[PDB]
Amino acid sequence: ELKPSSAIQRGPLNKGGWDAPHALHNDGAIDRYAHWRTFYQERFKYTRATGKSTLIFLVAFPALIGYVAYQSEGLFEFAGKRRGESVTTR
Amino acid sequence: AHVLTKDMIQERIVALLESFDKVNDAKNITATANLTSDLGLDSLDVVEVVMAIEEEFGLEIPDHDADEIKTVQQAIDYVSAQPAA
Amino acid sequence: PVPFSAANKKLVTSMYRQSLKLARNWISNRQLFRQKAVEIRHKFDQNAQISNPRLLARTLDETRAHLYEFRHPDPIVPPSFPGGTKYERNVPPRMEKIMQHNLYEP
Amino acid sequence: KSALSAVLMNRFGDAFFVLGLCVIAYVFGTLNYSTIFATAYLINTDLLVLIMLALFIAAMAKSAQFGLHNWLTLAMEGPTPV
Amino acid sequence: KNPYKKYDDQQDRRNLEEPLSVNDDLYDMWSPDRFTHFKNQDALKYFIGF
Amino acid sequence: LKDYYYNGRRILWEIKREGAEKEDWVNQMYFLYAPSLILLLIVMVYKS
Ligand SMILES: CCCCCCCCCCCCCCCCCC(=O)OC[C@H](COP(=O)(O)OCCN)OC(=O)CCCCCCCCCCCCCCCCC
Repeated sequence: ELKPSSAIQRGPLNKGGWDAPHALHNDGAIDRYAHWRTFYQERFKYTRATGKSTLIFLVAFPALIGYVAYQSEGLFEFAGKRRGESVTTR
Repeated sequence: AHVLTKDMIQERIVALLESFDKVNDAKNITATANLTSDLGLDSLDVVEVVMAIEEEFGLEIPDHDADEIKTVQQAIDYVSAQPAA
Repeated sequence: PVPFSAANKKLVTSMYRQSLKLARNWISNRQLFRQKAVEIRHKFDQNAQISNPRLLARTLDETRAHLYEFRHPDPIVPPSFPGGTKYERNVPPRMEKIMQHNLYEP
Repeated sequence: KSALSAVLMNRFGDAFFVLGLCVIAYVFGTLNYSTIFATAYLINTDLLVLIMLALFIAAMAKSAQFGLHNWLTLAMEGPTPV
Repeated sequence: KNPYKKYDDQQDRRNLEEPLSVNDDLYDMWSPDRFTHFKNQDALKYFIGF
Repeated sequence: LKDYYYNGRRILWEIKREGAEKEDWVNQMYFLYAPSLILLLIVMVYKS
């Protein structure tokens, strides 16, 4: 007994314009491939290879470049130099 | 430049087969001659003449297209199919 | 693996085309090459009368391995062909009218 | 693919020349040949080894010594007068 | 792949609807050159030997 | 009228082919955007 009112007269929605003809034959294999590649993260799972790359690029490489960066803060000036002059501060 | 014709391919292949020893005769040679039956060639002498014909026209043949040219007319049409001379 | 037949014929013809072409790019001289090719031919003439399948397949894959040992770094290709250097220099563009995508400007 | 190989070898050398050029402009404070050569004998040797090492890896890349030497003979896909 | 079989694109060596592999762009025509005359471990030995 | 002009220009005044034409944007990009950008160049060069 509750229906939206009679004075609506709602019509269809177009997007309008010119039917651009198909400039591309889509490949089913290429489209399935690319849809698998962009949405890879919803099927990603941890394995030993994932653990190896996640260890080395997220943990080991920041720690190595970290140690190298904190050791070498005020070591080197080369600004005006001479023979027999050490360039390391330490 | 230098563009071949059909009769050029004809007198190249005929003179080629006239050079060859294991033919039957130099006189029974035609455009429609079977290499296997009419010329008296083995299973393996037709291969040596396909090697010589592909060296002679300067062109390369895959194994699927070499066995198909059984008669001489098929060889002339097939060699005339390619753009390279 | 099988005696006189069309498929065994196709295999042995393919292997002979190979062994000729393979010997072709090792050897620079004409004279030594055509000697060698006559020898190669004599190796194929001494065979091709073998009755059993056992020794036939034995010599078959043995000369296939002997064919694999004498492989060459660059095969002589004609240049207009897919190993060559003239391959795909000016491939002619296929004749296409222009597809249009915009109602308003080209 | 051959032009790709040639440019990426040369760009390996380009990166080591950018390293060497940063050290040039750091140590001497200039890039001019006349000022660098006038004060080259005074500068420390370890800096000098570092600079000429980087500039030699650049030169070794373009002048086709053994470390990356393929791209010359992989540049025969370009024509004869090139 | 052999070059003499007729493909849709001769340059790609690939038919129109052919399934593309796990990690395709290493098995592309635009991939590395991928020599075939020496085994790679052997060639490692010959290079370091010279 | 806009639809009847451009649809007929795509399928086929209609039946001509000339060169002289002004797209809607070229009035205020060549005559206002470009000279104000040249004016930005000139004031940067002499302000230096
Ligand atoms: C005094 C000390 C002397 C030291 C001497 C020893 C130096 C050895 C180091 C050599 C490094 C060479 C530079 C590496 C980048 C070169 C990139 C390149 O050239 O790629 C080529 C490749 C196409 O080549 P290809 O397909 O094989 O053949 C085409 C011919 N038809 O093009 C492509 O396929 C593009 C896609 C691949 C691009 C490469 C992606 C990975 C890049 C890794 C760079 C590593 C840099 C650090 C190297 C550390 C070496 C220790």
